[PDB]
Amino acid sequence: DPKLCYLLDGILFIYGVILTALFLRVK
Amino acid sequence: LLDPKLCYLLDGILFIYGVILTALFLRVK
Amino acid sequence: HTEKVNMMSLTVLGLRMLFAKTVAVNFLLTAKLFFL
Amino acid sequence: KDANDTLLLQLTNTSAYYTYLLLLLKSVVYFAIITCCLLRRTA
Amino acid sequence: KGNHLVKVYDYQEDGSVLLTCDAEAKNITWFKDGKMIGFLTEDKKKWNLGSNAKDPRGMYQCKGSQNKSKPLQVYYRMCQNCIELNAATISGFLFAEIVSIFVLAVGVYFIAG
Amino acid sequence: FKIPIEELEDRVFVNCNTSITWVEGTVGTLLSDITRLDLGKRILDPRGIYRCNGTDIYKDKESTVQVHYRMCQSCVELDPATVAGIIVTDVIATLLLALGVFCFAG
Amino acid sequence: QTPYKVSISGTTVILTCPQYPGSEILWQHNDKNIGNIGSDEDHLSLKEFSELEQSGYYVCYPRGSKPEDANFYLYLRARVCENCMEMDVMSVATIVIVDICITGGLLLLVYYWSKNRK
Amino acid sequence: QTPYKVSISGTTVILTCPQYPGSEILWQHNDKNIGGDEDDKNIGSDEDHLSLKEFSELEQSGYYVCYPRGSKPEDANFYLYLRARVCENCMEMDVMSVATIVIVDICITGGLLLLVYYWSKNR
Ligand SMILES: CC(C)CCC[C@@H](C)[C@H]1CC[C@H]2[C@@H]3CC=C4C[C@@H](O)CC[C@]4(C)[C@H]3CC[C@]12C
Repeated sequence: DPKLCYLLDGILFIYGVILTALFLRVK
Repeated sequence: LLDPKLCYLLDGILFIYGVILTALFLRVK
Repeated sequence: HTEKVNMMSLTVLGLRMLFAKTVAVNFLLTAKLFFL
Repeated sequence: KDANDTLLLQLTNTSAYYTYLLLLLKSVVYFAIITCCLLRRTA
Repeated sequence: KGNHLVKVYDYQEDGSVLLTCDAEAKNITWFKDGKMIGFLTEDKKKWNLGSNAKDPRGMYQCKGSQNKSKPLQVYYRMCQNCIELNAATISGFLFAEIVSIFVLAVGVYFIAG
Repeated sequence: FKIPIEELEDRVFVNCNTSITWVEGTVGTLLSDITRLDLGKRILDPRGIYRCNGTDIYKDKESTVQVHYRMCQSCVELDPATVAGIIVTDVIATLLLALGVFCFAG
Repeated sequence: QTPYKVSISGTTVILTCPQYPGSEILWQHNDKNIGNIGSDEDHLSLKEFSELEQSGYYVCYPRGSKPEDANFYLYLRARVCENCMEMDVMSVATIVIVDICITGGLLLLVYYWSKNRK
Repeated sequence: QTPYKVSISGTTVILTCPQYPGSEILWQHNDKNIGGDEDDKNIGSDEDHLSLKEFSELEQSGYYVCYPRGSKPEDANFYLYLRARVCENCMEMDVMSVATIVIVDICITGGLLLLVYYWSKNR
């Protein structure tokens, strides 16, 4: 059942993309 | 076979980064 | 019947590891152009 | 029965191998796009 | 043996495929589809092909004191490259494809200005 | 003095007559009979050294049985062309990352 | 020296006799007349193939000859796969080439649309 | 007391009798004389060793013995029973070894980035 291990990689790969960008609006 | 649940190694080892950037964003705002 | 699946599952980890390294440089290089 | 064992595993491993190779090719095309703008603008 | 005198010994513990020539003669000579692939000595009356995962194919023959023997066609199909199209993997393929192109499009939007 | 290892369907067994003098290796599981010893499944690769002594056929003759199994189960083959590609590309990608960091700092 | 042509798709395996044919061409699998299972014309069809009990030697004896006056025997070993396809060099190349073009064209569309609007 | 020494690499198996090293040793396998026959160099006698090229599991696997020549042959009391699967470029791997390489890979990358980061600050 390693499709979940592929599923959550995607959902949290783009969560770092948005978070890192917001670091420079407020700095 | 070795073990199918070794793909969890790559996942959490970059999840450390996601937690850290949540702290630094909350620290400044 | 075989164990040659093990090397294939080991090579998949290498491809996933390289993807993160390529994601970093693309994000990094776009910032320099924007923060000129 | 023992039909599940390793045969079910190798079908998904092949799928991911060619899926993740395609995403790696998409990064090279962006790198060529960005490296031209950087070279021209910075001379 | 009625002039069908080359056999295959399969189902080995390992993946090798071995061929046997059914005769009795010194200086055993082995063909492969109308051409030679090498000489042979005695006491070792088997010719080695390789693992079944490389699925060897072709026509083979064995020589002897008598005339030309009859060929045998070997056809192996061990997948080792199978991909499932069960409407669930193609769903995961399209989802990962559309998301990646959408993300790159946002970046090019900012690059212009 | 051959001591005939009886290999079961998926198991390893040792057959003798006189009581074993344990030396080292896999302890194993004893069955209902003395000197008839189970060494576990073939997949685990049992190893070790076990001793014995004479029988009715042969009297007072020491022996030594060393068991060595190498049925690789988590077995991994190697492709030199594949491992070369991963290392070569990893070296290139590290230099690009270092070049990008230098652009900001310098 | 015409070989047998084998067409496998899913779990149905079809192999072709053409070389001998013209009267009835019989078949013999492990010294038993085959007679689910397909026949007719110069080919044979196996509907729901199973690896372990269906494999071995085949021959195509035309009308009355004992199945020994042939020119060669066929040995096959194939494992089936349901809703399943295999990747060769041609298939891996076409998906790669198409993928590069479709993203490149779309990505360069945004650059000019962004530049035109701005 | 001294156990047999066995080394496998690729399709090679090497054994050396540990019983008594003060004299040359002749080897018999399953009640058959081998080694020193000066033919079929796949197996070859060595001063204190024996090499088996192209190891085959089905044959070539049983009770191996060692004994010094001059002593009467089967007085030796050291019999080794081994059964091995040998394949080319095969290896044994586990969960710990793969994780060690993963962590080492980030260490060399992470160190290099921080080095150039601080080194470029000299100006
Ligand atoms: C390869 C992928 C990650 C590239 C495209 C992803 C998009 C969503 C990301 C990746 C790079 C990101 C940029 C990186 C840094 C900055 C600094 C900020 O002050 C301006 C916006 C900008 C320029 C970000 C906007 C969002 C951005 C363009």
